[PDB]
Amino acid sequence: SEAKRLGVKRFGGESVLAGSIIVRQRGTKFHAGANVGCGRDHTLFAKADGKVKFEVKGPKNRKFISIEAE
Amino acid sequence: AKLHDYYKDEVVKKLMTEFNYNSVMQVPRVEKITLNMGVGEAIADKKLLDNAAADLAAISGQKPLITKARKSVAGFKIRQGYPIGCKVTLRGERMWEFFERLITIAVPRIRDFRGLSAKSFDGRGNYSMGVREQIIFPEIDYDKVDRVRGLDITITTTAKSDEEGRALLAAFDFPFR
Amino acid sequence: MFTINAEVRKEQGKGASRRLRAANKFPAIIYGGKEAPLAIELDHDKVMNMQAKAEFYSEVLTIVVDGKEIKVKAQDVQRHPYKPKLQHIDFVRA
Amino acid sequence: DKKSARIRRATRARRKLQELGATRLVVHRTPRHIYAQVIAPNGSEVLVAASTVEKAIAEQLKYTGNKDAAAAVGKAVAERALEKGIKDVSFDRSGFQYHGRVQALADAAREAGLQF
RNA sequence: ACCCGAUGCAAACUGCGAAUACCGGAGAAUGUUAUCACGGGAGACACACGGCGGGUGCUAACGUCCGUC
RNA sequence: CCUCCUAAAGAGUAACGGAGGAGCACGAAGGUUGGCUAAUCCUGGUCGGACAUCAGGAGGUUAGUGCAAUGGCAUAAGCCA
RNA sequence: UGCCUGGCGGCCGUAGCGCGGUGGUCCCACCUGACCCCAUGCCGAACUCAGAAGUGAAACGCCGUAGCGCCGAUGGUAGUGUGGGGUCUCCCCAUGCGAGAGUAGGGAACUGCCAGGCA
Repeated sequence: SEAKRLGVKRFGGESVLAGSIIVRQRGTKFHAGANVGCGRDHTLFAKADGKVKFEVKGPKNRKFISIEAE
Repeated sequence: AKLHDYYKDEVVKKLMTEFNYNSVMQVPRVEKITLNMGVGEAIADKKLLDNAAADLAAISGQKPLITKARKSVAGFKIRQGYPIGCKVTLRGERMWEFFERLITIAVPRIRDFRGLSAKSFDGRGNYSMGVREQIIFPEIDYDKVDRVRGLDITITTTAKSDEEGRALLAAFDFPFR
Repeated sequence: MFTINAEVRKEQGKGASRRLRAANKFPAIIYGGKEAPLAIELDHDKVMNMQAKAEFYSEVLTIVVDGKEIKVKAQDVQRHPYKPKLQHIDFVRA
Repeated sequence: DKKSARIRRATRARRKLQELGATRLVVHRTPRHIYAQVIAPNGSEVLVAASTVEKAIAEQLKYTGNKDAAAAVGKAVAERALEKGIKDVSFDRSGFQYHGRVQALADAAREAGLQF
């Protein structure tokens, strides 16, 4: 079977445009933060233009990916 | 709430004397009466369970709730989602009247009455029964009964301990063990 | 009670520990309290000689370095899997 | 329980509306008193607030918690908000059913002049 | 059986977890732009050996093949 | 065609390498609004044998999540209306 | 401004579990009846309508309790990038990066806004 595409495409500190795919995942390893969508395949994309940011939020220590506008 | 005044008059007072409590509500109360009729052998047909539910509704003032199998197992040949048990969910004013009627007339008419089983406690003040021959109630006639069911009343009580549960049972008659 | 004499450490890293082990010594540490812990060297010969008794982990040992005597206690010792050579010792000021 | 149940019920809507970063209006109920306040997107700041506890609203209320009291709280918050210039903030029920004093507050706020 | 203290191990176990490598942002120095795109012309299209991290085998094997130099 | 490693913490990466499944189905098993949240053990009892529905405590997702498996799901993506 | 109570955020166990004490000034909670706004796949169960009649019992605010969870060093080791060496199956050397595991120590939170009561 051909290997699927996983991992993070855009990492922290990277400037991205609207609609840019950040991370491809099967489940939800990371959760959308600010200005980040979530497709049917649990794919995170940036709804605006700005820098990527990774953080931890929530009582269960869940990883969150957000976009900060410049 | 017919028995509510009588309870507040006698039970609260005498429990206060016995337990030197501070506040009025510290005395154990009645949370609910779990009129649950677990036939267990309902696999034969649904009509037996329907008749049990009808009898429960006639005894109470509301339609009973039907409980299905919690999970599917092979040893007990029980599947998942199969309606098996029936219960009555009473929480209001009819509870006092029903309990008064029971403690008045349903207690003496027990075959081979050798005392209620006082050693059945969950561990914090819940008292359960496992008796049979539910024909004690005269509200049901012999012309509408096909077998003998079982009464497994398990009183949900605010008692904080087995000692408090025993004290409340003694307060509500409970002749002996 | 035992007088333990050593040299003040000046190099931090695994190189110093390897050099001491080659030279028949080994590193140790003295901590306990809010004061800055001090890294120290131990001479295998004398330290093993004094530790041959069962009082090493029982009585309060004395480090006399640069003419200064300080009381310490032994908590745990790192022992080599098979080689009979001491590796590292932790000391608590008590 | 009750408080944990209410918090877990409300958190979904609260966070979902927080994703939009929109100023909200929240109402808290209690058989004795009713509270209402406007919350900015940050969550650490408020714009307007009104409660049944204060005499300014309890003077003309026979009982602190009632339908008339809820209506008075709603109209008072709607006023304070329109003088402040909230400009059509959203509303949150804080995990409370929309068939009682919450509905009364919402109706009063909508009818006072707000377009939310 | 249940079952407390764990020992002996796990490529198809990880409540912990590196070093490297890849990714993006800022900066001096340095390199004959050493970087990218288009167009013309290709050649090759059975590689060998050695170092390192590996798979499997009979804890022999140039066994039986991979990623990097 | 899909899942585990293989596969050396980005992606990709071979071997008569070894492990399993599928050719679907659903007009609900989808959308919306609201409500709810398990496996197991113990305590109690007549069929109950040690493990039938039932009352409670611990447990806090080891359940469930249609497909074999992997990763996710409390906001539940699970259940009812 | 000092104490007490409720709501809304940051922080996501130094914020946790168990034990004791304390709380009705205000507020919060227990709960009365419900044909009235409400609805039960049955239930005033949830939610909603009429309190001070009593209380802080259960829940919850605060203080202690280091039994316990958790955070957590310094130091040593493992491990590894570049070069070299050997008995090159594996290990050692100069240099750089070097932590979980165990201890020292910390640990019964803190912070921003609004609202009510006692001062």
